[PDB]
Order: sequence, then structure tokens, then C-alpha cells
Amino acid sequence: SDLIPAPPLSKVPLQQNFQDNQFQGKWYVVGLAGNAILREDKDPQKMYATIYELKEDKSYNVTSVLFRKKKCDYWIRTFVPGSQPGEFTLGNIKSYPGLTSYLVRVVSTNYNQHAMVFFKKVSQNREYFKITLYGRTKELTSELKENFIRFSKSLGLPENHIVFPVPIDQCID
Ligand SMILES: O=C(NCCCN(CCCCN(CCCNC(=O)c1cccc(=O)n1O)C(=O)c1cccc(=O)n1O)C(=O)c1cccc(=O)n1O)c1cccc(=O)n1O
Ligand SMILES: [Cf+3]
Ligand SMILES: [Cl-]
Repeated sequence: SDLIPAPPLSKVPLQQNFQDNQFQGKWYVVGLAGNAILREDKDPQKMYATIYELKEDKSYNVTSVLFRKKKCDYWIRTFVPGSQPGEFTLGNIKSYPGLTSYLVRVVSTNYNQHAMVFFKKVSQNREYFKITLYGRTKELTSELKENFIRFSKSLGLPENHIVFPVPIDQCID
């Protein structure tokens, strides 16, 4: 395989004065961009949700809920606070096969409507990155959608690497 290079981290803003308590709760994935994200026209990606629960020790318990093969499935993982507020690493990284590196950075949010989060991982020696556009509801304005496209492009991703998952009612509500 070939891949679009991960951008340098200096091109990825960090949300100023991140407020971990305010960010918890359910977020819908209304946009998704990445070097392994690809528009499939015939089978469009379904919207999923991700729930952030802040723990006693200030890490997040993060649960994603998906509608796959007629059932809800739940992927749980831990985000451990990193170097600056709003950055995380993945907890228990040794329990993920082939995984050597994993970084999360909250790029911006207003907490009660929208967020943009950056992810970078190295698995089987390949460097993957993605940007997620989170919304407290399933719809978001054209202005936010365009802004996200603009941001995705600034990290080297073309239009065919950007997807807006289709809203669904099953599992995620
Ligand atoms: O390239 C990225 N993402 C787009 C492809 C997602 N996908 C297509 C859909 C898969 C369905 N699932 C996965 C849900 C279950 N979990 C996993 O099987 C998993 C295993 C090992 C490590 C890990 O971390 N996970 O999640 C999501 O829709 C889903 C929902 C919520 C959070 C989340 O993360 N995912 O993936 C891939 O499987 C894939 C294909 C090829 C390369 C690759 O890296 N991945 O992940 C990426 C770049 C940088 C950081 C990062 O976390 N990701 O995912
Ligand atoms: Cf992933
Ligand atoms: Cl996610």
C-alpha cells in the first residue's frame, strides 16, 4: 500500500484551555477524513457515536457505538492525558496487536455543539491519521462542514478522502 503522509503536528491546532469535564458525553461522528478513509459511493459509511466518560483519575473511558451486521457493537477504549490539556494517548497500548503509537488531539470545540479531533497512529509500521468532526446532534451547518473540509485539505487530504457518514436511528440514539 501507499499513503498520504501524516502532517507535522505543528499544523494541527490544540484547543486552548481544554475543559475535560465539558467535553464528556455523547458525540456523533458527522464528518470523517483521513489517509485511510475513502468514499465508497455504492456502500456509504453509516454514522456512529462516541461517548466520553471522565474518570476519577482524569482519563476518558471512550465507547463507540456502531450499527454493524444488524446489531449494535461497542468498542471501548481508554484515552490517557498526554503532554498538554486536550491531548491523549491510548491506554493499555500493548494489548492492541501491531500497534506502536497512538495520539489524540482536540483541535477545537465549543463543547455543547461541535468538535474537531485529530488522531494519529502507527500500526504495523504504517502511519495513519484522521480528523473527526463531532456534533452533539446528527446535523451540522454547511459552514462547519466546509470549515472541516478546509482544515482537512490543509493537512494534505483531497476531497475523496473526506466522508460525511449518513444519519441513522438504530443503536446510536
Ligand atoms: O485510519 C483511521 N481510520 C479510518 C479507518 C477505520 N477502519 C474502517 C472502519 C472500521 C470500523 N471501526 C472500528 C471499530 C472497532 N475498532 C477496531 O477494530 C480497532 C482495532 C485496533 C486498533 C484500534 O484502534 N481499533 O479501533 C470504526 O468505524 C471506528 C469507530 C470508532 C472509532 C474508531 O477508531 N473506529 O475505527 C478500519 O478498520 C481501518 C482500516 C485500515 C486501516 C486502519 O487504520 N483502520 O483503522 C485512523 C487513523 C488514526 C487513528 C485512528 O484511530 N484511526 O481509526
Ligand atoms: Cf481506529
Ligand atoms: Cl471516534
